[PDB]
Amino acid sequence: AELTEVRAADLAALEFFTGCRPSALEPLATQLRPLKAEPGQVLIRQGDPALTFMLIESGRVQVSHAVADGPPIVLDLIIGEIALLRDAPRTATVVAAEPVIGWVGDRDAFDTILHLPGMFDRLVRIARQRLAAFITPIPVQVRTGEWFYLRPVLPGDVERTLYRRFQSVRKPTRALLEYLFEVDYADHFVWVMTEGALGPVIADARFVREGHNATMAAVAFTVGDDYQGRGIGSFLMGALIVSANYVGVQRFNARVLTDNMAMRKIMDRLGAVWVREVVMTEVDVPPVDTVPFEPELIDQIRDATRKVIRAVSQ
Ligand SMILES: [Ca+2]
Ligand SMILES: [Ca+2]
Repeated sequence: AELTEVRAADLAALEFFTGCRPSALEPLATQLRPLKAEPGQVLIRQGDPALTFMLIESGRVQVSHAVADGPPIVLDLIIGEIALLRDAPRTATVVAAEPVIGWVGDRDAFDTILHLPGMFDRLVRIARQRLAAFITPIPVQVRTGEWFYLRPVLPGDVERTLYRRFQSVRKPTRALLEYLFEVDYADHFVWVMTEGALGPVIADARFVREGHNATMAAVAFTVGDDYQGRGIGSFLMGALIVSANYVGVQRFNARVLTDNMAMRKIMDRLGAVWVREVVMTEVDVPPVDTVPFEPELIDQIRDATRKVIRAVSQ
């Protein structure tokens, strides 16, 4: 009875929960368990089913990946939630590098957090800060001569937004799925182009698989009103082609309003025979041999592609 209330108060003292009233945390406190881990203790084990996530109050952890052809790949607030939510087995071991204090919850407790005021966006900022370490923006020069920066979308980028793959989560809520959507790279890959390495997004492009691992994918493109006709579209399409090739996608398709000529031109470059409703097309995914980028720039795009996909456990 009372110990749930000490728990709520303890939760409310996390900066993660700043601004929450303790009384609001009591049902969550019911569903969480305290974690006290010793240095060296395994928190999450590669090859386990994912049964919980952890919310860390203090102490560093270290992630490693064990393989069959050499030593474990090491690296270094929320842990284990993505495989929890996908119901995918753990692809990595997480060990305590210090004493680790925090709390353990199951998928329902994670859903409880997602539905608390302000907490969806905080959780997403946390996924975002974590993915940022796996992303190094690539300066790229478009046909105009201007320099811009290319990078995968990050969780939280507005350009992320825009029921067919997620039919593999049991008894989901919208929040669970929207959260998974923010950390999806394999079935939904989005390249983004920004002004400066840490500046605003000025265009994006995406393929969305038809369903989980489908060979066909729907593509879309967008270019800020100040950046029309600079070759930004055809460039992103280049990266988009490098990424599709890498993950298995062999065909693209596109549905467009007829007056949206700029999109249409992007597709026309690919052998688009448009068929009315307002218009649509379907085309093959040209070989990586074929993208008008130096072999060096190809490698970096594939490298960025692999990096984020692995960081998100696909
Ligand atoms: Ca970044
Ligand atoms: Ca499930």
